[PDB]
Amino acid sequence: APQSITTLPLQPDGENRWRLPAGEYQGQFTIEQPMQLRCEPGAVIQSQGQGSSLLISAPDVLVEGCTLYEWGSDLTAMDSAVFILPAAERAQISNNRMRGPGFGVFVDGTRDVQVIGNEIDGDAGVRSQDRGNGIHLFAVSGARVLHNHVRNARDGIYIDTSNGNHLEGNVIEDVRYGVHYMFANENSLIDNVTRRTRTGYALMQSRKLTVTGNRSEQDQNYGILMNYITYSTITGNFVSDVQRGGEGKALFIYNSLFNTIENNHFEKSSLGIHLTAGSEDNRISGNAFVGNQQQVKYVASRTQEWSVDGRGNYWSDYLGWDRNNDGLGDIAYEPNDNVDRLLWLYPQVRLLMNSPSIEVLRWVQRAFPVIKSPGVQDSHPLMKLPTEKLLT
Amino acid sequence: QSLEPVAFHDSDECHVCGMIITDFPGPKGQAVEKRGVKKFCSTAEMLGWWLQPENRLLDAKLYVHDMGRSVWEKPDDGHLIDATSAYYVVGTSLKGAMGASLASFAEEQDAKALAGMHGGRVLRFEEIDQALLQEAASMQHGG
Amino acid sequence: NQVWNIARKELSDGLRNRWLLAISLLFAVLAVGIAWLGAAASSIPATIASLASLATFLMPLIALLLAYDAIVGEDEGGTLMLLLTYPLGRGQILLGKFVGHGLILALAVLIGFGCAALAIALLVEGVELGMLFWAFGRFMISSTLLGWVFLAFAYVLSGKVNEKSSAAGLALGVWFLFVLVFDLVLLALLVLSEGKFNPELLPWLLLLNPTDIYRLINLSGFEGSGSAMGVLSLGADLPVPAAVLWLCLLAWIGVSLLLAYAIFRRR
Amino acid sequence: NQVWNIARKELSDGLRNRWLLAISLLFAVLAVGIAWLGAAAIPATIASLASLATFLMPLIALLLAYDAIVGEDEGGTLMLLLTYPLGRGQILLGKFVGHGLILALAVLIGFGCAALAIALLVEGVELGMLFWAFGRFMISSTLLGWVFLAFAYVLSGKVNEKSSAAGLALGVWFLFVLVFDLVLLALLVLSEGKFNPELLPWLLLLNPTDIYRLINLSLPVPAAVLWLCLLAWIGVSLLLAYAIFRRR
Amino acid sequence: NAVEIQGVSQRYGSMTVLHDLNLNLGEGEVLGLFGHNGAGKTTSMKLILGLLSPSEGQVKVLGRAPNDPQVRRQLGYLPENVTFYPQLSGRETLRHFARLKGAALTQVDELLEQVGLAHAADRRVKTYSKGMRQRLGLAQALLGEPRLLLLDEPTVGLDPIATQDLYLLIDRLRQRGTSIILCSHVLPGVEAHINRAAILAKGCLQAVGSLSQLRAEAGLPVRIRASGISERDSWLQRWTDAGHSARGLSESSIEVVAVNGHKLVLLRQLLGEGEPEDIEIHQPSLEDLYRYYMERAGDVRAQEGRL
Amino acid sequence: MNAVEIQGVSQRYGSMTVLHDLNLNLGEGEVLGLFGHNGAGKTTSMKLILGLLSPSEGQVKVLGRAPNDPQVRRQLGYLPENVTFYPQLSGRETLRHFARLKGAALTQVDELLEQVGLAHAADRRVKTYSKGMRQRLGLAQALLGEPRLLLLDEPTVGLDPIATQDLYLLIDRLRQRGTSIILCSHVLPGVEAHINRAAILAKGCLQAVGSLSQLRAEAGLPVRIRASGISERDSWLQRWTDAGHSARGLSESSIEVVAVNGHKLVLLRQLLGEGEPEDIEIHQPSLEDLYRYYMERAGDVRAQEGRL
Ligand SMILES: [Cu+2]
Ligand SMILES: [Mg+2]
Ligand SMILES: [Zn+2]
Repeated sequence: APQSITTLPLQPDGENRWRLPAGEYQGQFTIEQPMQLRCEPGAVIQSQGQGSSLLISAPDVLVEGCTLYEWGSDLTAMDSAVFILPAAERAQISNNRMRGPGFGVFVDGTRDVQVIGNEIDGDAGVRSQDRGNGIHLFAVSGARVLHNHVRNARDGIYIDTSNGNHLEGNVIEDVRYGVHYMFANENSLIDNVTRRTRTGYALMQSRKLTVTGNRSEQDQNYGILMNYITYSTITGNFVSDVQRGGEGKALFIYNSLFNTIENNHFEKSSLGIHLTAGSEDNRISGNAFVGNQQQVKYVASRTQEWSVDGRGNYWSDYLGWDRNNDGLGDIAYEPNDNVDRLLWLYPQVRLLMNSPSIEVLRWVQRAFPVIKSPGVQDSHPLMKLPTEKLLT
Repeated sequence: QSLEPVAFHDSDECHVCGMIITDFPGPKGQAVEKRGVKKFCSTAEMLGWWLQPENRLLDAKLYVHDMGRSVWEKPDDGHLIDATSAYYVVGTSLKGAMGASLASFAEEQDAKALAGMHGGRVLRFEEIDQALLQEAASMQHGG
Repeated sequence: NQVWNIARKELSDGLRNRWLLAISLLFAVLAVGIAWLGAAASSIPATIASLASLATFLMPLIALLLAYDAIVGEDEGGTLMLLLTYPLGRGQILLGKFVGHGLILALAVLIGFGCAALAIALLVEGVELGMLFWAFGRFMISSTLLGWVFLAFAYVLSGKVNEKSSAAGLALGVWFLFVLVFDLVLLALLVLSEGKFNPELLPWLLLLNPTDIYRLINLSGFEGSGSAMGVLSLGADLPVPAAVLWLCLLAWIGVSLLLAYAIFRRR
Repeated sequence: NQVWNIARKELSDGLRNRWLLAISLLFAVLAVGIAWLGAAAIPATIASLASLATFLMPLIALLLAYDAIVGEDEGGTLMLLLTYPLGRGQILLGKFVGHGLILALAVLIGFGCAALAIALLVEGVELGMLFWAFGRFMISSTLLGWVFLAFAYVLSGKVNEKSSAAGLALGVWFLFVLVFDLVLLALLVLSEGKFNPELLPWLLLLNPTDIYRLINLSLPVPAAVLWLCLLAWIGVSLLLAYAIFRRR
Repeated sequence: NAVEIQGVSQRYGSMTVLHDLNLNLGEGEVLGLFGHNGAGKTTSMKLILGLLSPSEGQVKVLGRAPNDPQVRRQLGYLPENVTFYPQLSGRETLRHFARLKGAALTQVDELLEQVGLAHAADRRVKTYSKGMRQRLGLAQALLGEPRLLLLDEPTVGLDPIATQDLYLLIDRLRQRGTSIILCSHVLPGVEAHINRAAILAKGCLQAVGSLSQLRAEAGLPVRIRASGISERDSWLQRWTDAGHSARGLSESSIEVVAVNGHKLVLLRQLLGEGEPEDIEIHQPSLEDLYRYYMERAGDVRAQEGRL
Repeated sequence: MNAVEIQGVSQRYGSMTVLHDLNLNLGEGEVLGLFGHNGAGKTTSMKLILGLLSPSEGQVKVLGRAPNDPQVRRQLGYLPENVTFYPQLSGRETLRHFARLKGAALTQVDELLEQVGLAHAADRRVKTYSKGMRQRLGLAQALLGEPRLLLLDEPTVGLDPIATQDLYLLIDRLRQRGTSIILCSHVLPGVEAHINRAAILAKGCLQAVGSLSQLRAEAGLPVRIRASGISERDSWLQRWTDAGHSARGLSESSIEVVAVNGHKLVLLRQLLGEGEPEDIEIHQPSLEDLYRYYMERAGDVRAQEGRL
């Protein structure tokens, strides 16, 4: 494992700033001194397929413009492309191209690291169980990962026990998980774009975090999966066309107690939102449930008001009117019948689902409200689309 | 066909969170349905799944690990007790996969060993409810 | 009086109709079944709007089953032309049939909402018996009047036709139009215009349907939710008080019975 | 053959029925009005059309033939027709051909205007699947109607008065459309850990409205058994109607 | 003078379906009204019952107006076919009509035994034959001593013992002083019981009077047939000497159509030579008289088998 | 050659024999009348002649064959009583339907519609027909083809008195051709001018069969001779009472004599010998009175003075 001083860097400026010329290199490399190294676009630092290619142990390092290729794959020994030690505080990894079968950017124990503008193409043949993480962050406080381009890794931007950090504007394509969150209290992520992913956003056991403006285009079976998130905030997300592969849920709220879910857009999936029985009484108001074949799945008999401050959500199948010309509808909207939960409670009713007697039972509930189980209604639904900006 | 707790593979995803089960410590529940076995990344994620009303009426046997006869970081498939007759401890500082840490036992005295060793309380299977799972996870991963 | 002597026939002829006694027991076993389901869910403004919806489907049905063949069933049966050669008028053999079939609906709904009240005072403990008797006293003297509306509708379409097989086609048409078509045309007028056709004319179209005035009378004290109402949510925007809503129910009898007498006078 | 000579009567008498032409017109508007509000707003719309034709094609079949046998006995022509060179089989089979081609035309105005409203209001419907999914739909809607036609001959031959024939034809329509599946649904909610789940698909074969929907939703059974079980509902009930008609 | 129709020419739709019938009926006669082409038979029937208003003329039933309540308790009307009320019983149908007509309720038990219906009393009218409903329909017509019956074909669907007993029940009421009108279309058989026929055709009342007058005002041949013997050398000629065609159709059926002006000498021809067995002087019946007056107004004789 | 040879049948339903020992022989051109009252024998015999029932203890030979051959029923008209055809069909289309079933040529449909007088009301629905218009239609299907036996069960109910006499004029035109028909009626005057031989039958059995001249000869029934002014009413009332005959004392100048018609050959000669016979009417005991006698002969006690 050689070092970065064992290469041939021509210094542009004598403030520990270096510039690697065009030409290939070989093997792992190690930064031990605070060097603000740049690279020419022909700086193909190609390792041989083993070890972490650019290990970093020194603070205040501006690695910029490098192009790393073909590092190791031992995920237990953390074969990364850019390994950043706990002593390497405030590292900047700016505008880099990476292609290799392990971790792209593995940091751990670091503070105020900035991972900006990189393009990390992961793999093609490994079974998405040993591809390694795109941007792995392991218990970092202060991180700033912005405007990257992660493609074909395993579970995208993994986040483990990292407290305060932003994920702004990065594109994540063809992975199993888009963004994975594990115990990340007081996190934040803005404007990320996810395409063709087996779960667009994993929100697991992380409290107090802000999920805003993110996009999920044509993901598989789970648009945004939230497990055990409390006091969070889900504002302005655009989840589109979650196809099956699960049957396809644009938002799957599982055991999330308190969180504000406003201004979202759940579009053209099989299930618009899945609300489990344990996750109840949270502020869900102002979303847009358009084009989904079934809007809410809520298997309970507990009533669930879905409109805070008298404003509810826009529903595409809302066959209502508005007499006094405000934005709100006049009649309440129940998204689920009693027969829409007999199909979920007993799957053998799927054979009987086209029967006229079932179609009688849909009309008997609209005529006789004693048999209506208390569902997932919202008084005052919206009449127009509130997310007129999210379609762009 | 409901009589067989199947063994875990490395390529075994959870039913709820969907992630890889054998990358985690703690006991891992699973549910044999006799039409298809579905597995869980933690016992608290199985008990969160069991208390949903689609699965209250569903006739399926629940199997968890025996942490009285296994090491807590890498549990073998092996001895896998019935989850209705177990003794879950709660409120310990142990790091489970998803929910609160619910170490499952079968003999109630080894369950009483870990309860006093971490400040927890033993409780049976029927005492588990969704008011308790969300309360215990807030005491573990909160504040 | 001759009006009572011909009412005593229809009281003793309608009670031998086996099709009446099936669907008037169906009204009794459903008003118990609704009130039993309304007692186990202990709510109250939904069990009033569901009982009033039950009498919307059945009190027009019992009224049209009785009196669709009242005039034309006697005309082609030959016994109408005989009856005019008795010391009678055409006004006495219509008002007498209205009294005779009207006391059946006064007894078919006193059985129905009577046994529905006994499945509340003996099932759900601690209800206000003054409020229970008042609400089901308002249910009895307003679902009878709804029954007398469709009784007087049936005399219009029995005097107009001249064959009893065509009278059953019109009586099925009146039951379909006023019960479960007029609430859907008003719904489709409100859905396709998104409530912007007329914000002030549209509540007055509820008065052109006596089944909708019937729902507006019994749902006075119990507003509650909105999806229990549906297209009865325009009834809050009707500025008429409750006493005029009784008078528009009596006016649906008196215009459609005076029309039934003027049709029968030129039979 | 006099099975056709008595069928030409039932065509000419059935097509002037004002009660039938009101329902067959109402079937054709609602088959367009479901197809208009189901494509612009194709297996997703043929399922809502299957629930419509399960309501009305038993009702069209029972309106034609509830007074086929007992309506001729009250009319006096039944005693006249048996003195002609005609068996009792040829009266029943000839009424079954004559009333059968009426509701074989009532799906050609019903779905002939519904498939026209799909082939001209989707623009990219992939019509090679249309002429096979509606070809399986128009054939199976006649066979559903031919069961209830043969059910109507059973209740016509049994009764002695025209008023109780309509009282039984309403009872057959309530039981086989929306009481048999509601008592299927009711048992499941009341008992879910005792009733066999596997048993219920087999128990769907005791209902010709249910076998009608299962060949429009394409499942432990194959397709070819359901066609031979729907035809067995015709062939048993026509043989049952012939055995009742021979005992007048 | 029970029924006094005078000058009535009922018009409706400017069609004039009745014209100038002057039908005075006595207090004990049994009148018969028979109509073919003309619609007068039913309109005049209505006109007496009071359920029609006489345009251009006056109808005086029982000396008073026809729609007064004081005379409508004294009328009795048997209509054509009355399937009354199929769910009511026999007594309850007749007690219903007894309350309307003001008759005493003790008459119901003595009319369901007078008419043969006490075995079928307290049985539903849907379980009645057509003959039993005509029996019940007559029973409300005799309700509360009617001074004017008006029967519109009372003997249809009825077994022949009750039909003969009905006219004996009719003949009891003629002696009691109640005028009866028999509007019928079964003219052979009713001619033995009526007193005066009234054949009306094309609205105009063609002929009225007794049966002896209608044969006097219409020259019709009497159809004398003489069984014993037909045989041919002198029985063909001894009657044709004065113009009586001795036409026969069988072994002995010589129906000599006479003129009713030589009944002394033809029977002296019959009894003077040749022995007979059973002479049957068949007078021109009400069927033959009806087809004379019908043909005299508008009708043309149909062909050999062409109606 | 005989059309109907009912040879000792005995039709029973359960233990009751609804038709016992009926023995008929309808000729080749005769008009027979099945009259019945208490018994359903009239109705059961009607069914036995057709192919509707089977003789439980006998045999019927309709036209020399079994009654259920198709060659028999192509030459067998049958008008049933109170028939009401398919009311949405037309009058011409109903006969064109029935001509196809009987194998008759379709060129006979417009002849029979013209023959019964239904040309004006042809191509109109059967629902807008009168009662007698349906009897003309029901008669017209019976004349389809070349029938050799007609069973006109009550043909003149609701029919006009011209059309009633015209129907019997078609009957005597038919029976000259050789088609022996059967009248089944209850209006006994009217059939009595055209019935060739009555077949009056009681509850179970067959009471009497034979011509009208044989029924009046067998049943001793008194002649109803009514007169008006032969010589004098009061001078002639005395003579039959001394001779042993009833002379009814009518109002004025009218002599009603109820004689026993066995001796009336020479008794009417003295009636000729004292006055003119210019207005008399000797009435034979009619078919109404003969049928009332046979009811009296077996059971059926007479109702009172005026009862029924
Ligand atoms: Cu995870
Ligand atoms: Mg609003
Ligand atoms: Zn899991």
